[PDB]
Amino acid sequence: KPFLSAWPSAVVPRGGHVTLRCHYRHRFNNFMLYKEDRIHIPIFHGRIFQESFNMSPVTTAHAGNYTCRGSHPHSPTGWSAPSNPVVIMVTGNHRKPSLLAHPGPLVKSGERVILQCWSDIMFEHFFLHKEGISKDPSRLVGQIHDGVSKANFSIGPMMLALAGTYRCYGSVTHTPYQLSAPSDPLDIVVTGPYEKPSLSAQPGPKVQGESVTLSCSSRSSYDMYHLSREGERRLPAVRKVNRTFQADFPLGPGGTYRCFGSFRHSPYEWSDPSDPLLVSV
Amino acid sequence: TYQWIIRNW
Amino acid sequence: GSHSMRYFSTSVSRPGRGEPRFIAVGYVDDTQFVRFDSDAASQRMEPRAPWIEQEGPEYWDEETGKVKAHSQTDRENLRIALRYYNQSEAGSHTLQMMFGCDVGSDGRFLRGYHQYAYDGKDYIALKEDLRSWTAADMAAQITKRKWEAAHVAEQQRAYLEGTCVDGLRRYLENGKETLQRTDPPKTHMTHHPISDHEATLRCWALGFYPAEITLTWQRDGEDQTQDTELVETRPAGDGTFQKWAAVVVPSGEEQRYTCHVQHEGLPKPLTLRWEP
Amino acid sequence: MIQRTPKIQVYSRHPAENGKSNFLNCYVSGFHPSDIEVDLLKNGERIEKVEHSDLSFSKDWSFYLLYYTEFTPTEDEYACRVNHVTLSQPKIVKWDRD
Ligand SMILES: *[C@@H]1O[C@H](CO)[C@@H](O)[C@H](O)[C@H]1NC(C)=O
Ligand SMILES: *[C@@H]1O[C@H](CO)[C@@H](O)[C@H](O)[C@H]1NC(C)=O
Repeated sequence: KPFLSAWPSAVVPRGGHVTLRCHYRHRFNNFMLYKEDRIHIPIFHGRIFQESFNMSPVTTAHAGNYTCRGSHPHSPTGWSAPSNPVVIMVTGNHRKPSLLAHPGPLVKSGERVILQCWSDIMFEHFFLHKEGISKDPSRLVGQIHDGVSKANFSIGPMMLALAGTYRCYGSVTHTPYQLSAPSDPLDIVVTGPYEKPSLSAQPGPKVQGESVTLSCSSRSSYDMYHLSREGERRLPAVRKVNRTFQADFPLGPGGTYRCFGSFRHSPYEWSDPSDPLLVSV
Repeated sequence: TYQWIIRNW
Repeated sequence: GSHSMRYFSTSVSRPGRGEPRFIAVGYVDDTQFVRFDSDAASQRMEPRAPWIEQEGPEYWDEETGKVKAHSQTDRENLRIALRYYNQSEAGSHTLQMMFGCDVGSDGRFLRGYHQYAYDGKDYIALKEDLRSWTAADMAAQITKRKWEAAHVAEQQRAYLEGTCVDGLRRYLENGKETLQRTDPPKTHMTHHPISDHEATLRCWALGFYPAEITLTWQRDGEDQTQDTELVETRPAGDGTFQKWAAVVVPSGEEQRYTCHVQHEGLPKPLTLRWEP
Repeated sequence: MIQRTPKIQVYSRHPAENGKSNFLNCYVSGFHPSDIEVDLLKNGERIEKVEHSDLSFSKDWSFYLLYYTEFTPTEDEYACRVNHVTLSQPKIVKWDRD
């Protein structure tokens, strides 16, 4: 059975580029392409693609559910079984929906979060896609209530594979593979179980047009610190003389603050939160 | 008896 | 005597040729007893030895859940490795893990393991004290910091001292007639002449279990440590193993040479001498 | 990336005797990475229905596999064909009943 794949991604903007490859008999050999609704009717009047089909610029005509068959000369039919299916979804065909996380984007390891996609546009389906993932976007039917259509995607139990940058999309009836422009991205972070750091303030949590800097430090070797106000900031950690690793976030000229440690090359997983600290103005 | 392998690199 | 349980897993990315593949296998001593293969149709841990086949359904549900969890963790670790080593997403890479434990004759814990390789090279390993980690390069040094910040060695220590040893002891009893057996080698010698002045003496050992064995050649007493062609011990396919050792001898001197066979199945080690 | 070419051993499960049912084994070991193509050949032709063990590896992380099939030997030349990334051409090892 040939292995079909889209590169770099099956979710692709109109005007972008995507390559369909058909790997069969240790070769990306000669192959023909088929779409759903065409079944055993080869697309492009039976074009026998040679190496890999570069669709560029991508148009809405490239959207579809594709399978390939590869050349098999010493065979009865001369060709191979149909490959696995690859769904090319073309984005940028409607105005973007909105994406928000309930209760919020910071998710304790093992827990759950709802990513709600919604729009004033009446989308029949919504898709949720984590950036850089080859998995099929998750698909749900749009529910209609009070001038908006929406869909609640349940994410969890939370872990590193589910953290990252998410976008959601809408599509309308009869063109399901033609997706909207992506929603504004939402970063979903898994917190724990790394050891929570400590939060402190300079000169202190009591200020009245005065400036304050909040220090987040730890014995664990965090490379990054993240300061969160209940009502988002990022800074590299510096090796201090206790061998501790600190970062100083200047705030001034209040709020309840927590901070989280983070490691190099791992931007979506943070420590347990520090204990809350209240800056009172 | 398998081990729970849950911590990523 | 002493015994061991090992789980070995291999994770392979193969962009454009297949989805990432995860294969795990469980052994007691030299005897495989389970497998899981992410590409196979069952998506279950499967028995690969008769004596585990009578484990109840809850065992297979529990083991399947854990090995699938491992599959997901190491397939994410492939992605992480690309970032740590600044490698491109087009290449194929290999991520291997081994964990398990040894027990002595008394069934008490002797050693535990929990270690990883990336592209055929040591990556990170749990130390003998089961409390600290050996990181083999700067990328694994990141993992070490994370794992220290998470205190994860505690969970490894708890598994190795309790669950792993408890399972090994249980399996040793389940498969006693096959795991605690000791099949001796059947031996013989072949002779082949190289020239008018040399010949090859090959000492053969077949049908033995476990796979541990010593074949050695001596000439008048001093063993030919660096003149003996040794072949890696190979599986016969029925649960026994085979090995041979050969030495090159001046024709007419075959009587000076003796092959020595040491194996736990032998009451007394064998001293074999070729004769026409 | 480290790369290790496979050692190859072609042999019979039991002492070969003409007319007697047996198993032909090709054991590949010490190789890395794990993708390998192994064929048992009979008079140069590929034998079907060949089974193989589950991928495993040794203490040095190098992989090993056993390929095997049922066969009745005859006065018919058997071999093993191994392809690997470390080999530009396939390696053929004949079975020697000697
Ligand atoms: C794509 O086509 C396959 C049949 O080839 C079908 O099973 C699959 O559900 C289709 N996917 C979608 C999203 O239509
Ligand atoms: C979707 O999730 C939101 C936030 O948790 C909730 O208020 C709403 O009732 C959910 N909608 C449906 C249809 O379940």
